[PDB]
Amino acid sequence: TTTLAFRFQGGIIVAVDSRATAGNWVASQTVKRVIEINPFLLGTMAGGAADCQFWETWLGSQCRLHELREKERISVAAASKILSNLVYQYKGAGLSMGTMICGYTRKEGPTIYYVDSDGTRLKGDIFCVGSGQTFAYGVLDSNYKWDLSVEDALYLGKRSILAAAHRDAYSGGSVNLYHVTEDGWIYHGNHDVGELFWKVKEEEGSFNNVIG
Amino acid sequence: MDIILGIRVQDSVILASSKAVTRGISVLKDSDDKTRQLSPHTLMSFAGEAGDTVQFAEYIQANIQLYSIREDYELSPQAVSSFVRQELAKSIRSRRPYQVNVLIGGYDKKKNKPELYQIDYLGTKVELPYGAHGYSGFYTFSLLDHHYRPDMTTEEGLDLLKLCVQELEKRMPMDFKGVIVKIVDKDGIRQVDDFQAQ
Amino acid sequence: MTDRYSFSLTTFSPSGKLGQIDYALTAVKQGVTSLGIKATNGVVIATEKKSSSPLAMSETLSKVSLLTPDIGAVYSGMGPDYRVLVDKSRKVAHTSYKRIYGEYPPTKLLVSEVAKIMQEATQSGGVRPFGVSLLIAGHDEFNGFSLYQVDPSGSYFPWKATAIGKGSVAAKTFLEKRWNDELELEDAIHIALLTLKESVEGEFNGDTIELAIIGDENPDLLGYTGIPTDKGPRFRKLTSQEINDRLEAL
Amino acid sequence: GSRRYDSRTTIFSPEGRLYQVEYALESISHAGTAIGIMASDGIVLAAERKVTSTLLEQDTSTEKLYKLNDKIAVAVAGLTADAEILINTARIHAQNYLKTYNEDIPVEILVRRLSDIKQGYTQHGGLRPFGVSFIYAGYDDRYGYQLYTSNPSGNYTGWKAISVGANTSAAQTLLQMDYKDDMKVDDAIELALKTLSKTTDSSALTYDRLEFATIRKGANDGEVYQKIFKPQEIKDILVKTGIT
Amino acid sequence: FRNNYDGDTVTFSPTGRLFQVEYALEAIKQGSVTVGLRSNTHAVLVALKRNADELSSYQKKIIKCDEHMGLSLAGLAPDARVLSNYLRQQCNYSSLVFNRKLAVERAGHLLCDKAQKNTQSYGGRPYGVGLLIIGYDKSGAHLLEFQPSGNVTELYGTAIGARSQGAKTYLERTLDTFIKIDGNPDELIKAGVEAISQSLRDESLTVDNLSIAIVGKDTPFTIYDGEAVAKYI
Amino acid sequence: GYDRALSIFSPDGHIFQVEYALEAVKRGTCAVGVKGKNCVVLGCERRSTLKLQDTRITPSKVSKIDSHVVLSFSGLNADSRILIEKARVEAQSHRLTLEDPVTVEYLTRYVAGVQQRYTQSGGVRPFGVSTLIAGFDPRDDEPKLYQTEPSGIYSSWSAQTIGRNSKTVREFLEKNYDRKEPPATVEECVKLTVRSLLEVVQTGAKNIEITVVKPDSDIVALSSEEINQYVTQIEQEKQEQ
Amino acid sequence: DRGVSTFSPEGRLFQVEYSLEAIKLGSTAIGIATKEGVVLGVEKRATSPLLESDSIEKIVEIDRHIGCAMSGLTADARSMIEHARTAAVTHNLYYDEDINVESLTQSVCDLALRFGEGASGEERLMSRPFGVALLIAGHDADDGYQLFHAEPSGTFYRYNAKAIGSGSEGAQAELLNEWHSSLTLKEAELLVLKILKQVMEEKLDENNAQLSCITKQDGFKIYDNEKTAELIKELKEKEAAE
Amino acid sequence: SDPSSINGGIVVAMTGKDCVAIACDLRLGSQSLGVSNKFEKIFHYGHVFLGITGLATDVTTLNEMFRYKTNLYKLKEERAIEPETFTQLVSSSLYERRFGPYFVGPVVAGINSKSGKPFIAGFDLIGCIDEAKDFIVSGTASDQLFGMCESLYEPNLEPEDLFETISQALLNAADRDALSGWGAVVYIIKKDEVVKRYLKMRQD
Ligand SMILES: [Mg+2]
Ligand SMILES: [Mg+2]
Ligand SMILES: [Mg+2]
Repeated sequence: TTTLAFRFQGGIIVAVDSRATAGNWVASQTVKRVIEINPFLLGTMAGGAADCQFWETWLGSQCRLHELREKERISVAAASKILSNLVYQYKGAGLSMGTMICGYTRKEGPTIYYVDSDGTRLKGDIFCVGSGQTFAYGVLDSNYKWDLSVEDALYLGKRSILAAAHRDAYSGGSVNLYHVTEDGWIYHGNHDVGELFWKVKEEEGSFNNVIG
Repeated sequence: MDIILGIRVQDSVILASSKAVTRGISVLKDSDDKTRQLSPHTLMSFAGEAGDTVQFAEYIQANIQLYSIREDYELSPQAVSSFVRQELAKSIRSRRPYQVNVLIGGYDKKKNKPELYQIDYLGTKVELPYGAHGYSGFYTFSLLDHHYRPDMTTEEGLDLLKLCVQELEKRMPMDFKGVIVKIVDKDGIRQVDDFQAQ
Repeated sequence: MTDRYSFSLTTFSPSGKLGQIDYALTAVKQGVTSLGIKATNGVVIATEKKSSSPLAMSETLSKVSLLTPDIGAVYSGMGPDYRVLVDKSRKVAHTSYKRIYGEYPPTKLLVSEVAKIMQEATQSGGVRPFGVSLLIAGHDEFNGFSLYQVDPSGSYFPWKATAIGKGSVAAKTFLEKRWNDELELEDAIHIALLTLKESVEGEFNGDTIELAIIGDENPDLLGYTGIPTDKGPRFRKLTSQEINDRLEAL
Repeated sequence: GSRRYDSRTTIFSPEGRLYQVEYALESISHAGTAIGIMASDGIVLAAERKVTSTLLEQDTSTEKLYKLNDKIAVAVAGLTADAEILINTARIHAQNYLKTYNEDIPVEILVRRLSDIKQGYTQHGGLRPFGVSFIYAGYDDRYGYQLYTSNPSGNYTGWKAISVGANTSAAQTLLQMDYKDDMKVDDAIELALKTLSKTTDSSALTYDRLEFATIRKGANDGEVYQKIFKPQEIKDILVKTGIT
Repeated sequence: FRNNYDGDTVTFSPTGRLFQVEYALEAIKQGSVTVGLRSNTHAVLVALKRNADELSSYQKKIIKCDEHMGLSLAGLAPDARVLSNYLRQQCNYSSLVFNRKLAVERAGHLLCDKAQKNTQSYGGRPYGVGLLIIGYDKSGAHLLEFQPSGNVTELYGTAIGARSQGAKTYLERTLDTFIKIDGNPDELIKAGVEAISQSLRDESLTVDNLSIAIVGKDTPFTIYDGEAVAKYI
Repeated sequence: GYDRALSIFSPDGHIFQVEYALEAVKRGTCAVGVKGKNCVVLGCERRSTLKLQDTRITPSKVSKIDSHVVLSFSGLNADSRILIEKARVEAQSHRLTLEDPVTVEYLTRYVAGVQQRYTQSGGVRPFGVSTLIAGFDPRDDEPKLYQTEPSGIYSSWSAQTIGRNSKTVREFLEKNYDRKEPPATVEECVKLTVRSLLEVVQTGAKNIEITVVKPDSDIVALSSEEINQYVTQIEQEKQEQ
Repeated sequence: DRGVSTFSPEGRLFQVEYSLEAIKLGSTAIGIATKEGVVLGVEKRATSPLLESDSIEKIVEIDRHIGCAMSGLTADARSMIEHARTAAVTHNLYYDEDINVESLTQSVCDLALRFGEGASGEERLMSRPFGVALLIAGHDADDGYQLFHAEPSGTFYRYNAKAIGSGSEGAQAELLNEWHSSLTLKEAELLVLKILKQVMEEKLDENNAQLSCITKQDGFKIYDNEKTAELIKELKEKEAAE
Repeated sequence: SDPSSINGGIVVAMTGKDCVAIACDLRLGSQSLGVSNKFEKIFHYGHVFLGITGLATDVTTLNEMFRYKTNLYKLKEERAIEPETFTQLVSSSLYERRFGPYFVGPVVAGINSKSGKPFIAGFDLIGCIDEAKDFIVSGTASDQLFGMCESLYEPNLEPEDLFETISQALLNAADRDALSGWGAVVYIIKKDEVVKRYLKMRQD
């Protein structure tokens, strides 16, 4: 699995792969690794599927409750901490999760919080998580600029997942992209890695060693 | 473990704390501030187990902030540290112990003296001129033992921490990505933004 | 079912009076007389054995009780209430002191513990106060000899001599005249016998009186030899004959 | 059912007053007067003993003045036994704070906590309140000499001079008359004693009927000294001032 | 006299009466009428629903407890909800644990015991609702009448609620006739409606008014409301 | 174990205990709060039944719930302490979980919620306290002032007063406070407040305590002297005529 | 004294009936159900002119598709709203759908008789019934637009239009005559406004009354003062005709 | 992993002619790392001294607990706790945590204010009392101290001589223990006066 999220001029880019494996068995090539918390917040799934899926869908509920009570949109800082604090309550029981809580609020701007089952909660600009993280970080770090366009940004994220899907045996299937803006997130499609690899190869000239 | 150093000079306490957060195979962040202001004249740095570290520090801050308001007063650094020690000493025989080591640097407005307290995860508190947690002391204490003087200026302290950080960067195996340094004195707590090269 | 009486049964009346405490003190007033006299080298506590029938065996009912080897108690009021207060006092002497410090508590502190038990019966939910007043006499290394009175409210006070119960007013008066700070224990036993004689209606002898002293250490009542730090209990109940011998020197 | 026997100790009267508290304050007004006077260099606590006699051991006695700490003491007006219950919880709180912070507990913190306990008996639980009023005399590094007072309601306030118990109106009037902000302890002693002497319900103010304490910072030392006067010392100070 | 002996259910009067329970029985008497009657194949519940104004719905009186049992209520509705819930649970436990359908006689026994607990302890209050329970178990068709005192009785037909006595008489008369309506659901229902229409006075039973429920041989407890009761007026 | 229903409905639909709690408030010293364009001022009268107090220590009538929100009240002093302590804890708990200090409405809704709970829970009596909570939301500049009462009801006010004689001074504010030109200055806001208290306190300098709360955690308690300067200037816009 | 869950000789629970009396002293609230939405309007009733009227919350959102109005001891409703909101969100979590309006209502009404002093049956701690009534209105796919009146007795009825509060007997009478199966949202808003106007002591303006509606398309929305002023104006004119 | 060997340290108490002595080293370390050279292990509640060796967090906790308990004792009893009595209090306090003990080795030294008899006692971590008439040793260099004491000790020494004895017992025992040293302190206790002397010793 490879999931990433990065902050820039026009919001946040969230890109993830969609493979799930049980040992060497590829259980699914169509896993949804971005949990649509609500129309303004996104969370990435890494670690235990149920754990992430369950607690982030729960997070969505706690976020809706807050807004009903306070009549104001929940900040990413507060939404992340709800999950982070819950996860810390169960510390040692065995939950497994590495997730990015992404949002763009008026008060904070584009915000990403890395939250894991160890109880760590970190605010940052770029985060990759999963078995393929190292591969994604290579592409990201060398091409990331704060002034990227929403088109190039979407491309960088998509390419980073591809770098990982190629090399990491546990990542692949397809890439799911999302752009997070203040008025909410906009989904930028599901791209099959089979077809995306070849396109990128011919247009970019990369992956020279692969014959095709 | 992260790097946490503190040095009490004549009129202030300087805490230097590493900037990296490493999770497994990758360095996740290179700008982490491992410190919480407990009161306007008391700062605590911390190092330890992943989530426990911040959870503990934020719990202490909340508790000290509450006292200040109920009482309209700022506890002495010695009082804050004793409170911190008792909390750590409680968890040691708890269901799941906090594994956090802290350094508390505070300026006592009443005695008019800066003070540094070192307390490990077990609740072992000791007041010192300089201190550290984990392996940090292993490389730096020889330097501190040699060059330290009680009447040092803030600049002399900073120069010494720099030497300490240089030895750490030369012989210590992990890249801790530099340190964030903070000074605690009569005027409060300020972050020295000039340490990457001084 | 269940003790749903979680509210106080003793509450303040408009005049600031604690009704149940005043009524308990009245119960104490109708009880047999008991007194205690403190001498230079001892204390004597005494009371009359108001046997409620001649078929009863008066010896099987002790009104003067040992709380610790150096502390004794006597009362005036409701006997059963005193009996349970004695059990609780003997026990607390152990739980709050001997099992912690390895020594028996000093008189004032044991007194303070009984008093607390009585105060709580004055405020806790669903109980009425104890209808007894106690005179506790004892000795301890650092304070010497002492005599204390504890009332249904839980208030306690130290005395040189005092009397409680039926004729306590007259008796407290006889005691004020006879008492001075140079009395040896035999003299206090004497004055105790005299004071009691006036409160006692009928037969006055060693089978109708109960007296005990807190005096010198009694090694013959220890039960073992060999350890020199513990020299024996200072509490000793006078036997039927020991009282008679003193009544003849009236 | 059991509702039948419940006096309902925590209800408001139609006028918004707490019945039991008002009745407890009435009980208190019958207790010997306790006076506290705060000076620039110490505090004085004086109290008149209730229910005495020629036979009571005054030497081994304490029914009005109790040490809560080496720097804090209280004077009690009301039911002695209720007072001892509270006094002991105060003694423990003082030690809990010392253990936690390694500093002696500031006076107001101890006072507030005690009052909060009294207040509790006022709003929930169904138990009668404590029929006690306290005068707290204490010292700390933040405010120096302090004197506070708390009553059954759980309200507490601070004073330069105050009294609790019987004849408060009279005593307060006399205090407010002869009290001066720059008083010295030796002078406060006299005033406290003078005041009791003029408000006593009994014949003459004699030593055997008093308890007296002062908290002074003797200039030839540093630690604050709490002195609980012994019988003969009360007799001595009673002569110098002029009551014989 | 009374305010001395009617403040709690835990107090017996000098004549041995339980006034709180008797007052509970009164709430039932001010509730809308409901009839129950059965043959040897089906059991029907017919109930006149009541409204508050002419701008509101008509409060439901029939509750399904399981596929083979249900009841009609009269009195405090919140209480019927509490007791039908219990019945639903008890029915469920029988199926889950023993793979057995709870017998009506047993349901009645269970209801009685639940009601009794509320009449012997202080602080509580009796239930203030009556229930007609019909069902079809291993021994056939059943109709039971439950009263808050804990008394549950098995009957051929009955009715409870205001003016219940009318239908109670019609049924008591028509017994020989309805006890034989085997294999003909609609007839039984019609007898139930005829019965219930003897306790009317205010208005005539309309399509927003009537509620019927039937259970039997090859009929799982089913509730007919409004639209589907048209053919029975 | 004690759970007797102390607050219950009586025949006419009233809950006496709550109504009697209000009566306790009616007996407490008066508290007033009025808001300016960029400030809120809280004024309180000092209980004058007894005098010879040590002003340094005595529990102040206005209490900081956090660096930016204060609460004053009228009623049972002892009860106020319970509410104030709960408020202060919730204030720190909010900073810890939401990473932002409480808004004034939030803090109010909390205190009021506590008050209401004590009106329908067994074994407890309502708080004989009404509060005035004022301050500024984080990073905002619009002043806030709310009032809560024993029933747990709460709402915001341009100016409001509670406690003894509040009916009277409420009348003063109703025809001296204009929402078109709310006291555009700390100085004029304070004056209006004192004016209102002067109509009740009866010529007393030390008898009035004023607390001024401005944006961004700037809260100050005017000194005995700073206020006297106001009473004086006030006895002028009354004596010149 | 006499217990809190005691029945009267008529078979009515004393505390519930008295509860109903406290509700008769509260501001009027009216809800009208059409086939384009349900309108909820309430009388603000400030106790003095220094009160900032916008802080009077008597109409609250329960969920996007459910809103409610209150009348009586309004503070009592806070815990009720908390429950209703949590029930709806919780239902969404467990079932990935919107909770039916009847269900939301029923859940709220289950709280009602959960009062008493150790009432042998279950654990009901609340020393007394609620002293507020609620009008719950919303929309769900199976039964469309619905308006419910939830009382402290635990019983709730569905209504085409309903008024609660001080001017209820009068207001309900008007509603009885003006409601018909074909009202429009705009007509409903007008009626609510008219009837509130009638029973209110003060003269109705946009600052002492509040309207709201719930529609399938936009959900529950509280009408801001400007939208209502226009509607009030539109009323002055429609009435001033004949 | 051995809580009694993490921080290091030793305490020894000896009795003399109308006096007692209790001494300790000043090291606090973390395994091999010396951390503080100012960690005193001898505390006193009135005229009763208590030295405690072992895990430093417990040493600190116990001092705080005994201060608490002796403070309350003084208030209730209106007199300062005696050595014999305190000894019983320590023992009962340690055994209260029988199955989750404090990893310490307490040592009590003092003189009874009424009888004047010198007193010292030692305890294991669960409270067993060792009331010796000669000496008590505790710490990571307890074997060494036993060796030193068994040879160096002789009964009834005067304050001035006991000092030398206890000091040498301590000093040489510490120099053969890796986890002890870095300074030392000796208290010579008499009925009326108590003298505290810091010793000069190697700092390795
Ligand atoms: Mg050893
Ligand atoms: Mg060594
Ligand atoms: Mg070395």
